This record gives sequence, structure tokens and C-alpha cells, in this order.
Amino acid sequence: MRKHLGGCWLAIVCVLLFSQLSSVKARGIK
Repeated sequence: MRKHLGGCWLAIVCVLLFSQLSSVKARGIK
């Protein structure tokens, strides 16, 4: 039964979604 939601779960998505955005011009992804 699905483990994804709208909550503290977004804290896993958020950091990925800026890391990837950053890593082209900068370090970003870590």
C-alpha cells in the first residue's frame, strides 16, 4: 500500500529537486 503522501515526505523530494537544479552550474547534487 502506497508509502508516498504530502507531509514530511516532501523533505526527501525538495532537496533532490534543488540539488539537480544546482549541479549544472555548481556542486548541487552531493
